[PDB]
Amino acid sequence: GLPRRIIKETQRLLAEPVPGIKAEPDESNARYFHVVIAGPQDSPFEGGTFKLELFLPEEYPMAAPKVRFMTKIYHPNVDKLGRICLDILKDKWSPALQIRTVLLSIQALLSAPNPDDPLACDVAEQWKTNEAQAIETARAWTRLYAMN
Amino acid sequence: MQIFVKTLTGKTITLEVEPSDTIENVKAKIQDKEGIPPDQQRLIFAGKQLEDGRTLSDYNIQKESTLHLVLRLRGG
Repeated sequence: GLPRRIIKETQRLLAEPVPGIKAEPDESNARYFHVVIAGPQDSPFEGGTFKLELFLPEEYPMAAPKVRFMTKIYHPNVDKLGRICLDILKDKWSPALQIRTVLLSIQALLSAPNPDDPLACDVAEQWKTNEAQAIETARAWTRLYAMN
Repeated sequence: MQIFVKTLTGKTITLEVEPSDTIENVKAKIQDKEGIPPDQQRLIFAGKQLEDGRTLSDYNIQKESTLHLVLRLRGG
């Protein structure tokens, strides 16, 4: 039985989009959605076309939608294989929340990292050791892996 | 000037303000009209966090611009 709330999330982002963000549904699956965050203005990641892919679980919209960060990125809140460590993808989900706010709060994650609650701890200790260095390294990784 | 907000769960609201108003003031106006306390709100402009004691001017926000919003606890 296909749930309506699933396709709604698509039909809304087609009707009304989020500036900096382009995305696409799949003909094969309404529970799986394809996304590119245009990288942020005046950022170490400025110029990157970060791809990601998104899944809507059988519980949705009583619990969270999951997401994998499919372009390489060097940052405090992303695990060695693309797992995005952001709490909103876990904690206190509700039906008021949309695939719209999920994509906006990961646009936020690129534009504003957290080095006070990290999971890539080697990058957090780089950002405490020298911010400008972490900036060069994030740029060097953007230019090598993200510009297509 | 007037500017807008269009992200929550199926609502628009509007913001009538000057170009040198702080974002801490803007937050107070959103608490004044949607109820959300100023520490919970984070406002975003084009994949960009709006820092609390800066202004419309510092982000180069202008007439008819549209902000969006995410809610947390720590931070501003």
